[PDB]
Amino acid sequence: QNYGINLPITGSMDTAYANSTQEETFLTSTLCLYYPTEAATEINDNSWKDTLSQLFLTKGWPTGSVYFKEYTDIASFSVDPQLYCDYNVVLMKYDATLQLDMSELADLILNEWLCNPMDITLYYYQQTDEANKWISMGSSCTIKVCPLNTQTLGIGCLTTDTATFEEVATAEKLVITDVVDGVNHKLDVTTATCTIRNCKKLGPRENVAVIQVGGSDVLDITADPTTAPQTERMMRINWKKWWQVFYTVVDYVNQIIQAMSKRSR
Amino acid sequence: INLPITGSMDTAYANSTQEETFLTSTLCLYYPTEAATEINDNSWKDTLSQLFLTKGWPTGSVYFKEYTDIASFSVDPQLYCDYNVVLMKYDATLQLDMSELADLILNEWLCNPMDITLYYYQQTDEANKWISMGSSCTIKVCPLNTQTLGIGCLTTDTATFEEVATAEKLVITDVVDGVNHKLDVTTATCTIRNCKKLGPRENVAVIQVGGSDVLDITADPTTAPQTERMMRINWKKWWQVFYTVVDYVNQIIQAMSKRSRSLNSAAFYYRI
Amino acid sequence: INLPITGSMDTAYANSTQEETFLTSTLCLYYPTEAATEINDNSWKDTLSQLFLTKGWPTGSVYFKEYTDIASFSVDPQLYCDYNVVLMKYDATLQLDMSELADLILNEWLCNPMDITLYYYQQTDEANKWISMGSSCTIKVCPLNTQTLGIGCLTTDTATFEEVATAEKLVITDVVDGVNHKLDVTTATCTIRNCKKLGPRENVAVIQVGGSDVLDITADPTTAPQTERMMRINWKKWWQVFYTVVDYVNQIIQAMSKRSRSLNSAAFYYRI
Amino acid sequence: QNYGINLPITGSMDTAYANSTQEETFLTSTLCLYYPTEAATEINDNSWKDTLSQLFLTKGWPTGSVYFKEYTDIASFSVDPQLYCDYNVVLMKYDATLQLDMSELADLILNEWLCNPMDITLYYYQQTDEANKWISMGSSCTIKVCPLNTQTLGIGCLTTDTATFEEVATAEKLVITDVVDGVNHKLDVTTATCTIRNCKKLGPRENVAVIQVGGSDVLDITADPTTAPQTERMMRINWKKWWQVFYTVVDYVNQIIQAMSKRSR
Amino acid sequence: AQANEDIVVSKTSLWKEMQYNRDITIRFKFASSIVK
Amino acid sequence: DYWDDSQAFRNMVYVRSLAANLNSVICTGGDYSFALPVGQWPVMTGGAVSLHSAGVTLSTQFTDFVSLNSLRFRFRLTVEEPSFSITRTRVSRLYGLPAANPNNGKEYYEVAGRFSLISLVPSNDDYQTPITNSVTVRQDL
Ligand SMILES: *[C@@H]1O[C@H](CO)[C@@H](O)[C@H](O)[C@H]1NC(C)=O
Ligand SMILES: *[C@@H]1O[C@H](CO)[C@@H](O)[C@H](O)[C@H]1NC(C)=O
Ligand SMILES: *[C@@H]1O[C@H](CO)[C@@H](O)[C@H](O)[C@H]1NC(C)=O
Ligand SMILES: *[C@@H]1O[C@H](CO)[C@@H](O)[C@H](O)[C@H]1NC(C)=O
Ligand SMILES: [Ca+2]
Ligand SMILES: [Ca+2]
Ligand SMILES: [Ca+2]
Ligand SMILES: [Ca+2]
Ligand SMILES: [Ca+2]
Ligand SMILES: [Ca+2]
Ligand SMILES: [Ca+2]
Ligand SMILES: [Ca+2]
Ligand SMILES: [Ca+2]
Ligand SMILES: [Ca+2]
Ligand SMILES: [Ca+2]
Ligand SMILES: [Ca+2]
Repeated sequence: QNYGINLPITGSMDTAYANSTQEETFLTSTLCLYYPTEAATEINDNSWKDTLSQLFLTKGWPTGSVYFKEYTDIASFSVDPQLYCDYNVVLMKYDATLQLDMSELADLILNEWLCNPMDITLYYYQQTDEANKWISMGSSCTIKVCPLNTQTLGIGCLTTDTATFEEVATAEKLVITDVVDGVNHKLDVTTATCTIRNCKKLGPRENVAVIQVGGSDVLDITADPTTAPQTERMMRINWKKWWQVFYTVVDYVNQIIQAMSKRSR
Repeated sequence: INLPITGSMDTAYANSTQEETFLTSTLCLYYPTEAATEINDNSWKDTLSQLFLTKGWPTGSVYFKEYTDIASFSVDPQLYCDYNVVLMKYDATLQLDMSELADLILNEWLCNPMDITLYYYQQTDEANKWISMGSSCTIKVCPLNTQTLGIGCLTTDTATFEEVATAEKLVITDVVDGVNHKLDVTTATCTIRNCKKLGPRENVAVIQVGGSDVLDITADPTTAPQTERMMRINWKKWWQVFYTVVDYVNQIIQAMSKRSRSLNSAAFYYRI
Repeated sequence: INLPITGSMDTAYANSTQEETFLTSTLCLYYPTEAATEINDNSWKDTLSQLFLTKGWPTGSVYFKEYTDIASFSVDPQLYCDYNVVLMKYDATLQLDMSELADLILNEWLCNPMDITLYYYQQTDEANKWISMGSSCTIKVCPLNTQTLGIGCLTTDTATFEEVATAEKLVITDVVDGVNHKLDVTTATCTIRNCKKLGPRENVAVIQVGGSDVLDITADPTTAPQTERMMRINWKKWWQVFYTVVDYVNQIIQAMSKRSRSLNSAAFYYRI
Repeated sequence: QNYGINLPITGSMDTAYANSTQEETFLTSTLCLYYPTEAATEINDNSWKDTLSQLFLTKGWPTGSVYFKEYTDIASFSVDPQLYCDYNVVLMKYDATLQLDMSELADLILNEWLCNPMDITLYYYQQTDEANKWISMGSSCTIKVCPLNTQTLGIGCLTTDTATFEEVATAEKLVITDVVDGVNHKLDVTTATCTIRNCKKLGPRENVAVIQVGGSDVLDITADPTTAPQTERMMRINWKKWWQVFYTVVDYVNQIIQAMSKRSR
Repeated sequence: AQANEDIVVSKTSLWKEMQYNRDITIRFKFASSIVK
Repeated sequence: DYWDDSQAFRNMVYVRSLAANLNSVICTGGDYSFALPVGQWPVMTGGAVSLHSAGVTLSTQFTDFVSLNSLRFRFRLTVEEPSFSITRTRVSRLYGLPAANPNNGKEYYEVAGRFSLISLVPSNDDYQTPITNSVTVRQDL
């Protein structure tokens, strides 16, 4: 029961595999699907949630373990996405005009961020490593950055004239900013409408799973443009209706929950 | 970790982790509006940062977060830092409120939601409580009998319910454990959560700026303890308060200790 | 009994006497009229009885006794039960009054009467005090020298005396021990008695419903203790107070212990 | 010095008979007579207390040890008797219309009761053993009781209609009620004027002594109609005056206080 | 406990004592007879 | 008398441990215009009375369509301030409710409640007790 420490664990290769924890995790866990308003609109029914719960019942998930939480738009969900469940699925519609927004959403929910506050007006910040970014949430973020030199003066910008600053975000609801690591920056942000936090990336969040309902794999989680990965819980589907998508999620939930693992934190 | 730890009493005392925990940690103050009002200065935050710089905390590590009032802070607090200090003004007309705030932030709560319409709940042990947050929470309860009817109250006539709160922003409620209660809440304006009190939160530090020690964290009347991170000051200004905090910040953070449970920006964990 | 007792440390820890003392004992609350008023219900006593029933206390063992004022209760408090709880509000203007009440009910006193006109009395030890009860007591005292004359007063002029009470329903008077005092008391409305403080009464439990700890049971200004059956709550309502007392009655009774001396209904023994 | 504990005390039979405690128990103890107003009326003197005390002086009781406490009538004294002295004597007149009153008074003072409170409106009580009784005091008590059956219904009475109840007391200042042991009784009482208490009779009170001034022995202390005892501190006298009675009490105070023993409690 | 519970306090082979605890909305109405 | 299509009233013929928590309401009478042939038109207007919860029992609702083994809620009356008076007449200021227009142009009187009972139901949840009717009573009438 020692908390706050990390010790070695030993084992062997002779001991035998235990029984399937499936059919018991389903009974002592919670599942939460995040669907878009388009789905309910196309379906046009008021008992589809009870229907899907009755179907999940055949898979073992009991009645009040499955939850459905609507979200009108990818951006409205990006604005402070609060995933508080023991298993989260997120159905995400593809739109070539939203690639970066719904990749920042992936980089936000799939991964686990240690976020500290920021006071732009007093301090001038820098990034320390390739995991410390600046993530900004709100209704309309308009971020501008001035890199500075050793002598606390700007580079291609003037520390007073805000119009000289360089723009990286304009009218965005969720931004994830990566800048050069080792130079102090000065920021101009719409603090009234957006709060920005200095956030270090950690080991992933194995509790959530994204499902791109439409187009090809585009999600570039990794900022460094060399990896371009595709994790086990970044899935894809092709769609012409939504009842088929939900029936597929149901019929292959076990695969999804084998792809997802409960959090360490 | 289920495993054990071992050690020895012959090993040597390592150097001071102070002057490094400062660097690799963040500090955050929670001051009332009254402070900045009495001060009437626009650079006091940078001033205090430059002062902390002597104590070792670097420039971009200290933070200040205003809160207009104790109750407006009690409404869904969000402590997201590595070392939190709170400065709390004393008022006998707010004693239970600024004790509930203490009970909420000093401790670490595991909260589930509550559906009053469809369900009737009960407290299992002396660590389960009901914490309710919002702009105006009016909470009434009718205890129930073995056959799901009322005891000194009518299960429908809400006037016959028993009033435990009247237009309160943060309410912490403990009822007789072992019986089912039917609740009435201003659900439009307040959310109520069934929360269990786990081990304490060693990341925060309350500082009562005025009157004698009154905070009774433990809802039981017998203990009435005084933890190490529940400090008191006597005051006539606020610049002296802040200079005292800056001068004795080492003792404060030696009385505090970083968390072990998880990374979380709210004042309570959620487990559905 | 004068004989000695003997025992061991190998002998085993017997079962919990709780859940049988509850059946074979009585519990009695002393609540203010303010609580009945704020509640405005005519069945809360039966409610609390049915609640206690889950904690084990049977129906006919729980009792409630309304007292309108701390002073009205201080006028000859009559505790006749096996476990007494008292809910005591906090008022700075009544600090010494609700401290004397504690000093009187928490501790056990052995009282002789006093005949002011015929005799002149003194105190011998640091526990021989003069406790005066009534509806309006106004006490004055003249110390006397070795040769039965006055010191700063005259034996005849009741205006030269030194006033220590001004229309107080209960007073506990400690004067210098070793000198004889001539008293003047409103005997028509008050009775004064020379009492000796014995060991404590472990049958009663005071609960200060409001502000900070103020009760100084001991008259000497050096101890300022805080015993175990002396609690403190912070409150905004009364149903929360009662639910708390109920949920934590077992801690209260574990903090209390049935008496040893004798059966008595008054707060003090009489031996003439 | 162990309190609250009961331990075995040893002894022998060759030890010698220690000296007399009389003539010292008098000096270190107080005596208190309880005489009726009739006696002072017949006397018609304002110095008879001082006279009796000066007489007591010869028997060894000093001035400030003897006390006299007047009562107007047997029932007015029955209302909350406060016998607080080291030795108590109670002179008691005989009247056939008050036999039960002056038996209840004796039963109350001669014996040491352990009294717990009662709340009629809420609770329905029962007597467990042959020593549990209900003693009610006050200026005018009027008590009615309904036995109840296994299912909380009445027996020759209706739980609601108070008139159906059975009247055991009718405007009495002191009543000692014993009912059948084992059946829950619902009560109605004039709580505005009387207080009722569930009292268990413990061992006797050896500190008091009743002296019946007139008629034959009548006091049936024991509720059980089988014992009909007569203790050592239950005295009797024949009178045609009161000065003779007081002279007799004085002249034989030593035997009285040999029949009386200081309390245990 | 739910506001619309249904519990079993005894169950033999064919019969069973079922407990019910439920909320209801009694919407009633008078009706008058007028004979002239 | 009250009845529902719920599981509690499906085969209810036996009931014990019966009890209920009902809230009190206020029944107010309306305005009935006595349509005289000629002359003035007196109107019986007013009347208020508060219905308070009371004991509960069983009953049977008989009708020309359905027969229901139903739950009988009682109500007692406490006279209220609004009195009923026949206008243009020598009668007024008498408490009670009039039996001409009690509803006061309302569709119904609503009151919420809770009930708790224990009934005998066959273990198999498929049994059905006759509800509907086809009545031919009072053929002499
Ligand atoms: C483990 O699985 C096997 C195969 O189904 C089963 O027989 C066994 O009972 C399981 N273990 C336990 C402890 O039930
Ligand atoms: C700890 O402090 C001592 C005394 O200043 C110093 O000599 C030593 O090097 C320090 N430890 C390390 C690891 O530097
Ligand atoms: C004492 O407690 C133990 C543990 O609960 C129990 O098994 C035992 O029966 C108890 N004995 C008595 C005499 O109460
Ligand atoms: C006890 O009585 C005898 C005879 O009167 C006497 O001699 C003796 O001194 C007495 N005891 C004491 C302790 O005085
Ligand atoms: Ca974006
Ligand atoms: Ca530029
Ligand atoms: Ca970067
Ligand atoms: Ca509050
Ligand atoms: Ca109530
Ligand atoms: Ca509790
Ligand atoms: Ca006083
Ligand atoms: Ca003087
Ligand atoms: Ca003294
Ligand atoms: Ca009598
Ligand atoms: Ca009868
Ligand atoms: Ca008896």
